[PDB]
Amino acid sequence: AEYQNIFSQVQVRGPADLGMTEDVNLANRSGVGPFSTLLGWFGNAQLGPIYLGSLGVLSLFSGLMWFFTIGIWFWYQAGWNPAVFLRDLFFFSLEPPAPEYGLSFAAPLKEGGLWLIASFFMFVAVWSWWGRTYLRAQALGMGKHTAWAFLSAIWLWMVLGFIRPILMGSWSEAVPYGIFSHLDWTNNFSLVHGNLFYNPFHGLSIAFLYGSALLFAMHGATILAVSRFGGERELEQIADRGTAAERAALFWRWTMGFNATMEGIHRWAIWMAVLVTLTGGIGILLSGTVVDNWYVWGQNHG
Amino acid sequence: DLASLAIYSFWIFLAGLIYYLQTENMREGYPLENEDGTPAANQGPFPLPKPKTFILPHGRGTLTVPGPESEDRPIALARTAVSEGFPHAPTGDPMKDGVGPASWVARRDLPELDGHGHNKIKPMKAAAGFHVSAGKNPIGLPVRGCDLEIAGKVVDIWVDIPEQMARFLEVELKDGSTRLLPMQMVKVQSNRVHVNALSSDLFAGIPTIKSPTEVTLLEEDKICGYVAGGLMYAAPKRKS
Amino acid sequence: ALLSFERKYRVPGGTLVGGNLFDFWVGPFYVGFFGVATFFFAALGIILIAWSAVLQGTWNPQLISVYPPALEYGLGGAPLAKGGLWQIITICATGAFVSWALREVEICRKLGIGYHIPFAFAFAILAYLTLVLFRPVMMGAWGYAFPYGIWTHLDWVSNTGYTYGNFHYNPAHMIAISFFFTNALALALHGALVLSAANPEKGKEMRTPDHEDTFFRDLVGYSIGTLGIHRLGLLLSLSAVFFSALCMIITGTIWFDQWVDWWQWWVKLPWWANIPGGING
Ligand code: 2GO
Ligand code: 2GO
Ligand code: 2GO
Ligand code: 2GO
Ligand code: 2GO
Ligand SMILES: COC(C)(C)C/C=C/C(C)=C/C=C/C(C)=C/C=C/C(C)=C/C=C\C=C(C)\C=C\C=C(/C)CC/C=C(\C)CCC=C(C)C
Ligand SMILES: CCCCCCCCCCCC[N+](C)(C)[O-]
Ligand SMILES: CCCCCCCCCCCC[N+](C)(C)[O-]
Ligand SMILES: CCCCCCCCCCCC[N+](C)(C)[O-]
Ligand SMILES: [Fe+3]
Repeated sequence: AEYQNIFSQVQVRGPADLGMTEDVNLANRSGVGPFSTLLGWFGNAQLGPIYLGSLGVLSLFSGLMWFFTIGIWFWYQAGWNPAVFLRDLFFFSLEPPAPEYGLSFAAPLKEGGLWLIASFFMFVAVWSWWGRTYLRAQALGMGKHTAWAFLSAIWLWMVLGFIRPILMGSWSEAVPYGIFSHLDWTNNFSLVHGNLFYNPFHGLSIAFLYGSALLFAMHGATILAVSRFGGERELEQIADRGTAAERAALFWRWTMGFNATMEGIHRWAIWMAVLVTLTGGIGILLSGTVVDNWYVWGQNHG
Repeated sequence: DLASLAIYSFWIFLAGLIYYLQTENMREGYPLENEDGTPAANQGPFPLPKPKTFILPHGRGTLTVPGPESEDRPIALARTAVSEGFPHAPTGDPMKDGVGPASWVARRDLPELDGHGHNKIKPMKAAAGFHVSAGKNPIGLPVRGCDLEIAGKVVDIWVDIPEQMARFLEVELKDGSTRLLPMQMVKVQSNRVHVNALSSDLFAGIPTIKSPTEVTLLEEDKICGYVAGGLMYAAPKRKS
Repeated sequence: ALLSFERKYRVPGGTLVGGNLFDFWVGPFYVGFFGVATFFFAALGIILIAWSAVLQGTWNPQLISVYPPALEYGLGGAPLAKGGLWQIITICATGAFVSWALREVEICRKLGIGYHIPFAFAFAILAYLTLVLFRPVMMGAWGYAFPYGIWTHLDWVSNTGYTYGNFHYNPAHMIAISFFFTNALALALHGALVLSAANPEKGKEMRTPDHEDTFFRDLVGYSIGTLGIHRLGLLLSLSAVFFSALCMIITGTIWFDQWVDWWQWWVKLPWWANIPGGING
C-alpha cells in the first residue's frame, strides 16, 4: 500500500556535522566518529563528535570505577573461573553491609565495604553527569529542562540508595548490585511493606508509566501521520504553525474533543514522564519511615 | 498523618498542573469560533493564558501567542445545512482551492533557515557535497501516478542539510518545468517512483515554487497540502 | 464551536460506512458510523456495569466489580449474575474499542493524514484481548481473565503474578519492562529537549534543530534526529506493549511453572553445568 515512514527509503550523507558553536569550548569536543548506514534507516547516521571536558572525564572515570568494582567482586565470586562467571552472571551480587553496621563505614571490604565503595563511585559518576546535562545546555544557550527532568530520575535513585537508607539508620536498607538480586530486593520490599499496590504513590507512578507509553505512542504516531506536511519540524511549526500542526490538533479534537499545540504537547510529555519517578520517589521514601504497611495504612484511607 | 498529607497535597498539585497544561495548549486556535468566524458563545472553563513572546533567530522577528487569529486566505467552502456541525461543501475544485485534505496554511513566504542562517532545504545538486548514501537512488526514475500513467521524471532530491535527509523529489513534467513531491508521499521502487495520491494529470496542478533553488514555508504547505488532498479527491481515477 | 483554523478542514468525505449519513460533528467530536457504534457499545456496557453494581449490592465506585464466570463454567455461558454480565460487557468493550479505532481511521481520511494513530491504538486493544480473550480461551476458561473493578483487578494481577513465583523472572516481562522504562526516559528527553530549544535562556533567540542535534552529541556522542525520536517513541511504546501481551500469552500455556526455574536452561548448559564455584556449585 502506502509508505509509512518508520524506516527511510533513501539516505543522503553530506559533510560531517560538527554542530553549532555558541559558547562551547570546541577544544573539548572530539572529532566525528563513523557513519552507521544501519542506524540511518531509522535515525541519523552520524556518530560523534562528543564533548568531553573534565566533568565528563570525572563521570566517565567514576562510572567505570563503579562498574569495575562490581565486576571484580563477581569474578571473585566465580572463583576467578571464566566459565562460572558467564554461567552465574545474573546470580552474582554485591550486597550492602549487614544491619549490624547501621550507617557506618566500619564493615569489611568482603562484607559490604566494597558495596559502599562501588556506591561512592556511583554517587560521583551520576551527580557530575547531572552537572554535565546542565552545563552542555548552558554552553548552548538552551533551557535547563533536560537537567531538571534528569533530576526527577536522580530523585528516585537517591531515595533508594541514599536518603531512605540514611533515614532508616542502616545501609542494609539499600539495593544490591546484581541482576537477579535487585529484582529480589524489589519483590521483598513489596512483601515487607504490605504490597505496594496499596501505596497510592506506586499507583500514581504506574499511571504515569503506562501514561508515558500511551502519550509517546500518540505523539509519535501523530508526528509520523503528519510527517507528510513536515510535522517533525517541531520548532518551526511552533514559530509558524503549518497545516501539519493543524491537522494534528484536529484529529485529536475530533477524536477526544480537546487537543494540544505543537509546543504544549511537549509540556504534557516532559511532565507525564518526570511524574513517574517523582511520585515513585515519594512512595518509596514514605515506606518504612512513615508507613510500615500500605494495606494497613490504606484501611484508614490514611 | 504524613502520608495522607502528602497524597492530598499531590492531588491538589496535579489539579493545578493540568490547569497550567490545558491553558498552555490554548496559545493557538483559541478563542473558539462559530462556523461564521465570530467568537463562539461558550468558551468552556479554561481562560486564555497571558501571552508569551518567542524571539525568532536571524531577524525573522517575534511570535506572540495567544494572539489575534485569522486564516489570511480565502476559504472556498459553503455550509450544507441550516444548523452548526454539518460538513461544508467546497464551492469550487477543492484541490486548487486548498480546502479539505488539500488545505494549506498561510505560513511565512520564506524558507526555514538552519542554525547558521542558511536555507535548510536545497536541491541536492546545489548542496555540497551531499550524495545518496544508501537505498535506491530515485534520480532519473520515471514518476507514475495512481492512474498508472507516467507523469514525469525525478531530476533531483531536495534535502535537509542540518538533518541530512531526503525531503522532496524534484520531478520534471511533460512541459519541462518541475514540481516538488513530498518524500513521504512517494514509493521508490527498483524501476520507477510511484505516487498513489495523484493521478498523472494532476501533477501539473501541484503548486509551483517562485525560485528554483529554494522553497518557502508557504510553498511547502501548498505542495504537501495539494498532494495529500489527492488521496480523497483523485478517488475517481484510482484504480488498482 | 470551532478552532480558528478548523472550518477549512470540515469538508464532506472520508467515511468508511454509510456515506454521508453520519458525516457530521457534535461540538468538537466527530461522529460517523463508528461514532454511533462506539456510543452504542459504551452505553450498553455502562448500563450493564451499573446493572451488575445493583446485583452486587453496591454503588460505591471503589467497590463495584464485575467478575468473569468462575473456572467451572469453562468457555460456555454463565448466568448474568454469575459471570454472563462480565461476558457481555467484555463483548461491548471490544465493540467500543474497535469502533473507536475505526472512527479514528475515518478521521484520518477526512484529514488526509497517516494511519499511525489507530495502528498504534490497535496494540493496546490487543493487550486487552490477550488478557480477556486469547489467554482465557487458550487456558480453557473465562475465569482466568481479570475482573472489571478498580482494586479487584489489582488483586487479579497480584494473584496471577505470584502463581508463577516472583513474576520478575518471566523474560518477556523483563524485555517489556525495559521498553516501558526506556520509553519513559525517551519521553522525558524529547519533551525537555524541544522545550529547552523553544524556551532558551532569558533574552536569547529560539534555538534550532541544529542546537538539539548538537546538545545530544555534546552530551552522549549521538543524536537520533527529529524524525528519529518520533520513530523511537512510537517503537519503544508499541514494543513495550507487544512484549507485555507476549509475556502473558505464554504464561499459563507454554510455561506454567515458576518463572525463576525457567532460567536453569542457561545454568545447566553442558559446557559449564558441572564446573564447581560461584552461586551454582
Ligand atoms: C522520567 C525519568 C526517566 C526514568 C524512566 C529513567 C530511568 C532510567 C533507568 C531505569 C529505568 O532503571 C536507567 C538505567 C536510566 C539511566 C540513565 N538515565 Zn534515566 N530516566 C529517566 C529520565 C532521564 C533524563 C532526563 C536523563 C536521564 C539520563 C540517564 C543516564 C545517566 C548517565 C550516568 O549516570 O552516567 C554515569 C556513569 C557512566 C556513564 C558509566 C557507566 C558504565 C558503563 C556500563 C560502561 C560501558 C560503556 C562505556 C561508557 C564505554 C567506555 C569506553 C572507554 C574505553 C572510553 C542513563 C542513560 C541522563 C542522560 O544522559 O540521558 C541520555 C538524562 O539527561 N534519564 N534511567
Ligand atoms: C495493564 C496491566 C493490568 C491490566 C489487567 C489492567 C488493565 C486496565 C484496563 C483495561 C485493559 O481496560 C483499564 C481501563 C485499567 C484502568 C486502571 N488501572 Zn489497570 N490494569 C493492570 C494493572 C494495573 C496496576 C498495577 C495499576 C493499575 C491501575 C489502573 C488505573 C490507572 C491506569 C492508567 O493511568 O493508565 C494509563 C492511562 C491514562 C493515564 C489515561 C487515563 C485512563 C483512565 C484514568 C482510566 C479510566 C478507569 C475507569 C474507572 C474505567 C471504567 C470506565 C467505564 C465505567 C466506562 C486505572 C483505574 C493503577 C491503580 O492505581 O489501580 C487502582 C495501578 O497501580 N492497573 N487497567
Ligand atoms: C513484587 C513487585 C511489586 C509489585 C507490587 C509491583 C508491581 C508493579 C507493576 C505490575 C504488577 O504490573 C507495575 C507496572 C509496576 C511499576 C512500577 N513500580 Zn512496582 N511493584 C512492586 C515493587 C516495587 C518497588 C520496590 C518499586 C517499585 C517501583 C515502581 C515504579 C518504578 C518507576 C521507574 O521507572 O523506575 C526506574 C527508574 C529508576 C530506578 C531511576 C534510575 C536512574 C538513575 C539516576 C540512573 C542510573 C544509571 C546508571 C549509572 C547506569 C548507567 C547505564 C549505562 C548505559 C550508561 C514503576 C512505575 C519503584 C517505585 O518508585 O515505587 C513506588 C520502586 O522502588 N515497585 N510495579
Ligand atoms: C499501545 C500503547 C499504549 C498503551 C500503554 C496504552 C495503555 C492504556 C491504558 C493502561 C496502560 O491501562 C488505558 C487505561 C488506556 C486507555 C485509552 N487508550 Zn491507550 N494505550 C496505548 C496507546 C494508545 C493509542 C494510540 C490510543 C489510545 C487510546 C486510548 C483511549 C481509548 C478510548 C476508547 O476506546 O473509547 C471507547 C470506549 C469508551 C469511551 C468506554 C468503554 C466502555 C466499556 C464498554 C466499559 C468498560 C469496560 C472495561 C473493560 C472496564 C475495566 C475497568 C477496570 C480495569 C478499572 C483511552 C484513553 C486512544 C485515544 O483516544 O487516546 C487519547 C488512542 O488513539 N491508546 N490506554
Ligand atoms: C505481583 C505482580 C507481579 C510483579 C512481580 C510484577 C512487577 C512489575 C513491575 C515492577 C516495577 O516490579 C513492572 C514495571 C511491571 C510491568 C509489567 N507487568 Zn508485571 N508484575 C507482576 C505480575 C503481572 C501480571 C499478571 C501482568 C503483569 C503485566 C505487566 C505489564 C503491564 C503493562 C501492560 O501490559 O499494558 C497493556 C495495556 C492494556 C491491556 C490497556 C488496554 C487499554 C484498552 C485497549 C482501552 C481502554 C479504554 C478505557 C476503558 C476507556 C475508559 C473511558 C475513558 C474516556 C477514560 C508490564 C510489562 C501485564 C501484562 O503483561 O499484560 C499483557 C499482566 O497481565 N505483571 N510488572
Ligand atoms: C567482564 O568483566 C569486567 C571485569 C571487565 C567488568 C564487568 C563488570 C560487571 C559484571 C558489572 C555488572 C554490574 C551490574 C549487574 C550492576 C547492577 C546494577 C543495578 C541493578 C543497580 C540498581 C540499583 C542501584 C541503586 C538504586 C543504587 C543507588 C546508589 C546510590 C543512590 C548511591 C548512594 C551512595 C552511597 C551509599 C555511598 C555514600 C558514601 C560516601 C563516601 C558519601
Ligand atoms: C500529566 C497528567 C495526566 C493525569 C493522569 C492521572 C491518572 C489517574 C490515576 C489514578 C490513581 C489511583 N490511586 C489509587 C493512586 O489513587
Ligand atoms: C468497574 C469500575 C466502575 C467505576 C465507576 C465510575 C468511574 C468514576 C471514577 C471514580 C471516582 C472516585 N471518586 C472520586 C468518586 O471517589
Ligand atoms: C535506546 C534504545 C535501547 C533499546 C533497548 C530496549 C530494551 C530491551 C532490551 C532487550 C532486547 C531484546 N530485543 C527486543 C531487541 O530483541
Ligand atoms: Fe515532538
